[PDB]
Amino acid sequence: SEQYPVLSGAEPFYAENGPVGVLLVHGFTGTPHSMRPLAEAYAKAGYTVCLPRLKGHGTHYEDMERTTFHDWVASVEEGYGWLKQRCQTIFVTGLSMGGTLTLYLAEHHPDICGIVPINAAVDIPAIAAGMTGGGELPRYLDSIGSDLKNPDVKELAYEKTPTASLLQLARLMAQTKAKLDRIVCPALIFVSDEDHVVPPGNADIIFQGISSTEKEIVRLRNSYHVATLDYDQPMIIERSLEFFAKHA
Ligand SMILES: *[P@](=O)(CCCN=[N+]=[N-])OCCCCCCCCCCCCCC
Repeated sequence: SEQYPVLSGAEPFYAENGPVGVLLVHGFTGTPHSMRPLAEAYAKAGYTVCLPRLKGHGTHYEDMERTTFHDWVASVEEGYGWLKQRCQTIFVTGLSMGGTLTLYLAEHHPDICGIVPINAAVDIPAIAAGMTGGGELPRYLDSIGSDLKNPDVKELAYEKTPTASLLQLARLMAQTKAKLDRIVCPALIFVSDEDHVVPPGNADIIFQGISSTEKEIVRLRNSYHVATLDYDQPMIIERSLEFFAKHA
């Protein structure tokens, strides 16, 4: 029900190739742009890929305000279902809330062959901190600045963040965190040492909470939050390809 046009570079991306699929999920207020280089690299290597645009994302923040986390889940379920028609083995990877949605999916779908969450969020104390300051909360908050080490990169993201959406995110994370123990599939967890948006300790929470026997944390020493576009991008791609091949 978006009323604004999809921004250039924020379109969903599909590639139909082999019988192994990768679903790529972008983050909160973010767009497919943050995940596109990964998507193209995986498609080139012969994977069928689906990079959806989350409902209310990549248009305008007014559109986002109307959406709930169930809408964002539905956008990822559509992508999953699209892969399931073309693929017998499926991996899911995501940045930030895209990582949260990756964990969410694996909690609901045991058939998922492996997950690659990247700076995934299950606990962001800054949200409660902003809600408890005593002041009237604006309907729309000025968004946190783009967090990248590479100075020449610009994340495509909303300049304002609806308060309603932030509350929706907090609810999504709370449920996702609570059910981490349902995940048993292999997990490759990337975390930026210097993430100024999602506390790096989230990676430890996820690592300890999931029940997976095959799990690993890989630390990114040359990236901030938006690692998929940052200096460690080629290593993320290389390590993920290794992970997919090992489990495909
Ligand atoms: P990821 O999904 C990447 C999106 C880029 N960051 N943003 N936004 O991050 C998920 C969590 C969103 C950032 C959490 C910080 C929000 C803190 C604001 C709380 C309200 C304070 C205003 C008074």
